[PDB]
Amino acid sequence: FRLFVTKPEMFGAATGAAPAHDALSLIMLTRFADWVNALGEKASSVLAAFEANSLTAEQLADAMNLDANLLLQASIQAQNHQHLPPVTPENAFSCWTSINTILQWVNVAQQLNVAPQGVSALVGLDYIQSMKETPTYAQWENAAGVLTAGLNSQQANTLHAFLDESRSAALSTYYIRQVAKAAAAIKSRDDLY
Amino acid sequence: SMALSQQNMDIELSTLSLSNELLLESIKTESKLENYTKVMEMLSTFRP
Amino acid sequence: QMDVELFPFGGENYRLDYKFKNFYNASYLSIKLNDKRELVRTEGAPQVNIEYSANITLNTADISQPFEIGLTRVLPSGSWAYAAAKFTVEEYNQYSFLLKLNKAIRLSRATELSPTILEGIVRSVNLQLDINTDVLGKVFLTKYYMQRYAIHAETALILCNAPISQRSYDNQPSQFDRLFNTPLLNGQYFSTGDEEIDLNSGSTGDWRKTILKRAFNIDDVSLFRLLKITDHDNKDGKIKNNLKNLSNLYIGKLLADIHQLTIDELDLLLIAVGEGKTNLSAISDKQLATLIRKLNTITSWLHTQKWSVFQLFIMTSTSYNKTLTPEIKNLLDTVYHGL
Repeated sequence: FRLFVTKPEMFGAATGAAPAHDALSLIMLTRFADWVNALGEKASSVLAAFEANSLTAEQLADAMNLDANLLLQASIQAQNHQHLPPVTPENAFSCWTSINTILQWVNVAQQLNVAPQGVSALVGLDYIQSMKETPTYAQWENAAGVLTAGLNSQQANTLHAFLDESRSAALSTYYIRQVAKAAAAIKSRDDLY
Repeated sequence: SMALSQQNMDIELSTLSLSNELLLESIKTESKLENYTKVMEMLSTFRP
Repeated sequence: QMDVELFPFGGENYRLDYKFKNFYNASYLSIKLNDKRELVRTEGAPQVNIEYSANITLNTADISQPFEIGLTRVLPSGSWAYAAAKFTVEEYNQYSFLLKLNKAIRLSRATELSPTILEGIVRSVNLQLDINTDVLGKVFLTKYYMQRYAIHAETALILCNAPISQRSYDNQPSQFDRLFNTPLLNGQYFSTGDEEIDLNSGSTGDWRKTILKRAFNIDDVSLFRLLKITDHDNKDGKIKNNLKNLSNLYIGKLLADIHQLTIDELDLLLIAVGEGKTNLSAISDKQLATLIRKLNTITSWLHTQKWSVFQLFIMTSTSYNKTLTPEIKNLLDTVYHGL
């Protein structure tokens, strides 16, 4: 709370700006205090390295009981994507907004049971962002496999049951329009059966 | 062409997967495509 | 895709029966031995579910090793369907066969292991199919690991440092195929070749890396961590596609699973044990069994203490954080003014 008064930029405020007791600033102080309390007994070592500019991905992952390569890859994908405010290697673990941004790459990756670059492959399939370079069918096929590999055995059975029902609506309608001979007057899917 | 084997009599599989297999064979033969994944490529693009 | 059959009827005379399940309009068929000696060339497109026969010759240089008979249906285009089977032949006189059959029946009846499981134990110990004292030691550990960790025989084979079996039996697919090929990822079959798989943490690799993640139920980051447990000497994150490296990765994942650990909790625990620099790639049978007892002793101990591996690693780690905290700064100010 000394650091938030004296150095508000380290908590995401603008440069040389007086701090706010705004409701958007009260919610980040609570999310900062929940973040410190989750660190547990290693919270003093993180905050002392956060008050200096010495906090690294390997150090914060030790306190979070995460893999060090997880926060390294989450920091890499945060710096490569267009965040507002941006995540620079200078402030990747110096600003709280950049730390909060990098951890959202972790939480989305843990939710989907993928790596952070699997999430990066997923946000690269954005439609209007890739109107410049259109993703091929292979890039969708690779991104589908990465997400499929993170499923357990019950969700995989729910997956392939839904895909077969989805393909059958497609393959029947394609067969009737394009493949079926005209001598068989096949109009509907009941006529195809 | 189907083999009258003990496995074709015993083991159970989805009726829908056997129906999707039959549609994919005919579409591969009609469109003259290599495998099933090229069939899924053209259905990703096919508008009419 | 295929059913390949090999029948001896003399010295170096073999009948090769084969049958295709899937149709390809092929220009010709080419059966080759170890992709080096073309056994049979047939100039038509072979029909499905027709059992075609062929008489081939196999000299003792090929009989001596596990050899591979590959069947190639070449399309009118450059494309070509391919499938292969790996044959292991061995010969006995009638006395030594019945004596080895005696050992197999007496052991499988006493242990309730399958004969396919027992062959996996014997081939893991020595090259010849001989049951000795070192075989029976792995038979004990196989039965012990099923009781202790509630796993199957073929899973306990992996913990007794045997490779993943590519042999299907009892109308089940093989341990290889249930791990890697159920279902086929995008209609692609995963085989053990020599192809490299880049297991780096930010790789976004091929479909073969996706096969490893679906098999082992881990992401890219835990798969790279599983690699360094397997081998600490990998400078790059690249391994070849052979069965030895796939088994060594599956040893490390099983050690995490049977103790209810993640890969990250496994690496901290192997450091905490003292096995932090011993890699599972080149490990003995005795050292692997010793490493499992060390993991079994400590994991069971952590449940009675009601501790985490994370709590254990704090008390055990020799790597210390070099960051001046207010707690240490109070220690420095008190000892300064006190002394």
